Amino acid sequence: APQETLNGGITDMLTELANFEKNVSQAIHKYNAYRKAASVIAKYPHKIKSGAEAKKLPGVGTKIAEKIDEFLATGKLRKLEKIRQDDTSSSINFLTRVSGIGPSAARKFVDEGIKTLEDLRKNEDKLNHHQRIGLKYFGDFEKRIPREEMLQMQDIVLNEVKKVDSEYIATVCGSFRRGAESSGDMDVLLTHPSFTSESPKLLHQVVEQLQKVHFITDTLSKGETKFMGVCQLPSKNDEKEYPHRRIDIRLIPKDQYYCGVLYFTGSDIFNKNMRAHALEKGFTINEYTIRPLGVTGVAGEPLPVDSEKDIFDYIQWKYREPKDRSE
DNA sequence: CCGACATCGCATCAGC
DNA sequence: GCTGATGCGT
DNA sequence: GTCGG
Ligand code: NA
Ligand code: NA
Ligand code: NA
Ligand code: NA
Ligand code: NA
Ligand code: NA
Repeated sequence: APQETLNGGITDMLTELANFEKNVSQAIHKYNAYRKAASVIAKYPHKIKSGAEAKKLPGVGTKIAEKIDEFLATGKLRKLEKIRQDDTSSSINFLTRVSGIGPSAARKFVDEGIKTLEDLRKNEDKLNHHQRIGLKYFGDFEKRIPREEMLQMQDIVLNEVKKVDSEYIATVCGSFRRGAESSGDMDVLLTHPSFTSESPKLLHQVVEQLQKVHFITDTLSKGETKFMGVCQLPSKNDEKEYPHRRIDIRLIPKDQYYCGVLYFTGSDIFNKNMRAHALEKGFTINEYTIRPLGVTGVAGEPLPVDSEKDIFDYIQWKYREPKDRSE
């Protein structure tokens, strides 16, 4: 992990441009183009001396190379400086930090004069359920979660799930499963022997129980297979109350469980790489299954998977411990 | 030059 | 009432 | 915005 002081000015620049493309210009692909350029440069173990040097990295093109040259020569970007001072654009960009408020809602709000969290408060009836919760926990949702709190959160989830039905299988994935010292949220993958690709209250009972012991505090969305909400650890005697945290609970069919555990454990860089390796081996891996590719390139039928190991075996790859899946 | 860039559950809008 | 499209986070 | 058919 190269020092950020190496090319941090550049990575921050690209990241900022990324947000404006996504939130203001509504160009998701340019958003990702910038992110990809920011990521490949954040990994470059050398201080970039010119745009041409960066141009050699995959993801960096002529336009970004030109912007780097300007930033290296002036310590800033004219277009960025200008958009930063634009009241409309800066307001739209900012509002998207509220969970539930995307580019469209942000633009809609700003057009009608609603530009700050204060404006949002005075106009609660103009917000949907999700957005109201995002506003209520604006601060908490941007805070990170120390691993110690994740362990405590896991303790509660695993205990309550087993209490509902000892046959449930629950796995907390995400970077937490890879040993991360902090997490941005909690992702729980749930399954049950009675639930398979071929045969609906399993998820509900679990959410209900977590609400019963006051762990889950709010609901953003809830269907038969996916729950997205808010949780909070119990407060310690006469001590500071814990921040509210984002938690997702997915119910997955037994036969697709381990592909799910693999996919949601990542990391993204690892998933991308494992998918790559899978392909050159005649296999395609998504969050649901692993399928063999046949001559023409069409994916056949899902292969039986009884664990993460099975997936690794198919692609003739040694099982990799989650801690070693940073890439 | 120009199409791909991930997919899809859930909440809610658009429209019959 | 419904189906399908869109927004959002994923 | 970048890559690549
Ligand atoms: Na390049
Ligand atoms: Na948002
Ligand atoms: Na956001
Ligand atoms: Na039991
Ligand atoms: Na999906
Ligand atoms: Na329709």
